[PDB]
Amino acid sequence: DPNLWTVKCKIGEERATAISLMRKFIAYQFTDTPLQIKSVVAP
Amino acid sequence: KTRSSRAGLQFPVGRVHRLLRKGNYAERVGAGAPVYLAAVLEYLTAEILELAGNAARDNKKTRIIPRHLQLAVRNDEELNKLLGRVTIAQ
Amino acid sequence: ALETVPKDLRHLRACLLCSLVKTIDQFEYDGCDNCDAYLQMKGNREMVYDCTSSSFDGIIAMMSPEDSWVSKWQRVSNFKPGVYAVSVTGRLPQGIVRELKSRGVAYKSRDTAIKT
Amino acid sequence: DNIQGITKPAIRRLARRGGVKRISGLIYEETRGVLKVFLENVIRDAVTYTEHAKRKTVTAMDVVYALKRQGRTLYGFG
Amino acid sequence: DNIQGITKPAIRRLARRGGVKRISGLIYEETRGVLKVFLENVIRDAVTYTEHAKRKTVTAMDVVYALKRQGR
Amino acid sequence: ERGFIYVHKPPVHIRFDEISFVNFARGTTTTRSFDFEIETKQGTQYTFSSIEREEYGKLFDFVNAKKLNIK
Amino acid sequence: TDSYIEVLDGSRVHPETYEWARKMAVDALEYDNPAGALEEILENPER
Amino acid sequence: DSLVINLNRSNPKLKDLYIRPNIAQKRMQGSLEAHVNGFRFTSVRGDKVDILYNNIKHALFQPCDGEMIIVLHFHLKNAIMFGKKRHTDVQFYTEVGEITTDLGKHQHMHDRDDLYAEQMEREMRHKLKTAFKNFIEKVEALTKEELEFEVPFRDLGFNGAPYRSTCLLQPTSSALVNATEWPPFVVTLDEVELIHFERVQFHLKNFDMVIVYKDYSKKVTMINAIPVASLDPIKEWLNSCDLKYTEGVQ
Amino acid sequence: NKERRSKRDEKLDKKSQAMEELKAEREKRKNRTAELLAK
Amino acid sequence: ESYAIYVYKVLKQVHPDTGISSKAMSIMNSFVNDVFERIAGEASRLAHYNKRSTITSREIQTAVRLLLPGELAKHAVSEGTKAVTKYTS
Amino acid sequence: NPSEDDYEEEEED
Amino acid sequence: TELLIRKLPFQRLVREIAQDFKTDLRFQSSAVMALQEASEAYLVALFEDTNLCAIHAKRVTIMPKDIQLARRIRGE
Amino acid sequence: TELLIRKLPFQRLVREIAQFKTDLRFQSSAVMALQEASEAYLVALFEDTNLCAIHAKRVTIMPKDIQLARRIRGE
Ligand SMILES: [Zn+2]
Repeated sequence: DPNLWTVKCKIGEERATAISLMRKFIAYQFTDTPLQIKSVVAP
Repeated sequence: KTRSSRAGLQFPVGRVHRLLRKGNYAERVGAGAPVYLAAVLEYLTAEILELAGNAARDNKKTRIIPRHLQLAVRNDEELNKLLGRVTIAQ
Repeated sequence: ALETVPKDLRHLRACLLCSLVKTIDQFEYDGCDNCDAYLQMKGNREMVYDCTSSSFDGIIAMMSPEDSWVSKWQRVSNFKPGVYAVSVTGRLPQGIVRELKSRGVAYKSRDTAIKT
Repeated sequence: DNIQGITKPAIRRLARRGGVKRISGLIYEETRGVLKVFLENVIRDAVTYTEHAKRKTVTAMDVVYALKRQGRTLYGFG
Repeated sequence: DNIQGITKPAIRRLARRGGVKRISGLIYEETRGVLKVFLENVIRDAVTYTEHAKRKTVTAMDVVYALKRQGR
Repeated sequence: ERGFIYVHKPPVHIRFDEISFVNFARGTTTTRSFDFEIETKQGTQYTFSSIEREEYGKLFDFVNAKKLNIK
Repeated sequence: TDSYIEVLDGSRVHPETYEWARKMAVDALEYDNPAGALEEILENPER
Repeated sequence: DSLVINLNRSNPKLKDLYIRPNIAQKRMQGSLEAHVNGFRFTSVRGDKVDILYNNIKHALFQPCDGEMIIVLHFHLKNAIMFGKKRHTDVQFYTEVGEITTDLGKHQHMHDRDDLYAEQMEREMRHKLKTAFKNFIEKVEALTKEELEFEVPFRDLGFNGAPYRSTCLLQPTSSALVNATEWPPFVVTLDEVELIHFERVQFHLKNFDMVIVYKDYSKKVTMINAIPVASLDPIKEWLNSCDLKYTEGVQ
Repeated sequence: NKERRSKRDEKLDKKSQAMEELKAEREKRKNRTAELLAK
Repeated sequence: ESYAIYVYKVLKQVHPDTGISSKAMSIMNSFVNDVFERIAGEASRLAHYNKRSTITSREIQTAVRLLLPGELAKHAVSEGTKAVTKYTS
Repeated sequence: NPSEDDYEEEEED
Repeated sequence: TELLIRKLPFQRLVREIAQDFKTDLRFQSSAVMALQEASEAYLVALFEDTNLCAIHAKRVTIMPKDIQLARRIRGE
Repeated sequence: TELLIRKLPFQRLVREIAQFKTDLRFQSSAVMALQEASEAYLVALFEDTNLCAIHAKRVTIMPKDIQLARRIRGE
């Protein structure tokens, strides 16, 4: 099964980071350097 | 005797059957269907003429006219619902 | 795709069947993507406000349901990639939930959260 | 053209019988256009029926059938 | 009494689907009456067709024939 | 040739370059209910409602020829 | 709401003596309506 | 005559009533009080308007059964001046309606506000009807049948266009009235000379009615656009009212 | 027959009741006016 | 041709002491033809729906009940029933 | 009116 | 009763439209009369509808927009 | 496809008004076709109402708008 990691971030910005990560993935998913991430959690 | 006399009606059962078979509304036509249609036409005509004669006697006349027909049609609620979209000359 | 990613954080709802979190404008224009033929959520805000509900929590960047423990747990492996949630409080009317089972759509409660 | 032959007083009298108390100047041209469209459709249907019957002249029966097709039966000429 | 059961929110949804930008407070009873009249006409036609077909159950085919008769 | 102009009661004029996108919203009916809304790049959205079906089909071809953002 | 309010409620006169008060008002006006006579006496007490 | 100030201590009263025409630029919420010889209307600010009983020519009560306003209409024999203008008709109404873009711009309304809202609306309508009936009965009992209110018969109404506006005229028992639509329409049947139905033919789905008053110096009242289905009913109503009706093709 | 006519029957009944109520109010008004003129 | 003779017979039978006009007779013939056509068209529709190759008394009754209003349709149905009974008798 | 031309009978079978 | 449209202009218009459709055509007197009657009836019905629209619009003067709304709501 | 009226209240109303001939079953498809027809009919009526209101220069439709629409339509 896949592993789960933690990464700090500025206090108060989680949805912004999530949407930014989603945008980066959707942008670089049809290139030679795709993102191997499965998902991210921001409770 | 003629089918009209057989049925006891006054409208022409034979002409009705011929018109039906000529218009080709169906491959065939039963024996009771034409008699029934002639009877319906006769009843409707009898009702219209009754109301027209009533209107004429009210207007004090000896001959039915389009005015009496119109008066009858617009006084009978059912005939109005039946001939709303109908037009008449003069 | 660029049509399922939420555009603006403000004014956002979520579904109860597949738990599809998007923007109100997206729900109004395109509507539910994972369940459209068996919902007719597309083409009006009325069915949107009737079925979906803004009472939901959690955001997960679902990108590989075929291979993901979160999808296997949440039961969203047969859905398209997107941004889903982990809790949605609500319930569909009787008339809206009976047709699902009549046509062949199993209605399950996505509210995995606990109460008290 | 003869479309203008429809006299202004004739259109005014039609509107009066209908129930119009005050008419505008832009009404007469519009009424003429609407009447022209209706007559064109009726004559179209009538000429179709005439070609079907292979007759050389349009008849009151063909006109009545065209009016029926439009949805405005007319008695009297039957 | 099911003419009232027809949820007014339903009428508002039907009306809001196009152009109708604002509605009055009396539109509900008026729309209900119009729906009642239309349903009465369609059901009378369908019941006539069913009695003709002898069946004791109105069918979608009978409804379609009634609608075609009315010219809908 | 290069924009829309609505007349005459409170008239409006919108050039093609000023339009951000367009939307062929479909009202209630399936006939004569095509609202041709126009949103400009400045954020103003003009709603031209009540249009016939054939008029909508022709305007669709026209807008597709002019190449405008159809949402 | 939809009931007549006895005018003597605002006065003393225990409710057990409303009939007596009405009769006294009717007799003072030297009539052959209870409430009307009462309302008239309340404004013309000299009688 | 001057308003005989209420020396009587009771005086029936009703509250919450918008007045037409407007005393000021816009409507004024106020209350009404039945005095010994008239009504006194007092706005929330203090605008006092007097309407003597003797001056009231007709008293109409249009309930909320199928309407957005419950109204009390007074057609006066003479004109009374208020708000720096003289008027012949007065109305005191209370609204029981709602106006929205469609639903409430929200949407979520289940079995805890929608049906509850309907229950509240019904209760308000019932309470207003009860209050108006109570006020009417109190005014009648106080005036000793000197001023009688009239309830219009909605079943005997018909669509008409007196001022060229489709409305539902209602015939009471001594006046053909219509108060919901402003300006009001009032025709006292005691002054009607006769009636004439014009444009009554077969190919005409609408006809006109012409009311001729006894006083020939007045202008005849013409009511246009009336569905032909409502012809025989109007004839029977006029027949009951003892009014002569004739027909005309032009 | 009557089961289907009931609708038009009830309509006619409403109309007749309305006309009768109208006639009753008119008779009341006439009687009251006569009494007032006599007194 | 036309149903003028039959219309005149019905007129003399319902009101033996009255007449009619030329325009009135024409209007009556137009009405007869129109009712015939409407009933025939409805009967053809019903027969095509039932996939039948013969219009029957049942089809005619259904057409009449679909065309004419309630009371008038019931009376016409009764008249047609009596007529077909006398015919088959 | 039903004149003599109108009193004509029908044709044979 | 009487005809509201002028017989000769109406007949000329009928002939003009008939020639526009197909030349070398001929119509019967009864046919022209029936056309005139149908046209008058149609125009009267349209005028009644336009008067209703104007009444609704709170006006007295009938307008081409009213005629257009009448034709639309009718479905022509 | 899309339905705004609740199928259960609609069916209840149909069976309550279908008392012209008591005791008659209505197939599910028949009720569905009736509901679709009713939704389309009310949709067209409201479109005509909006036209009448836009004509009257009022953005809020009122019962007289629907009344005029039905009158001109011939209902
Ligand atoms: Zn979903």
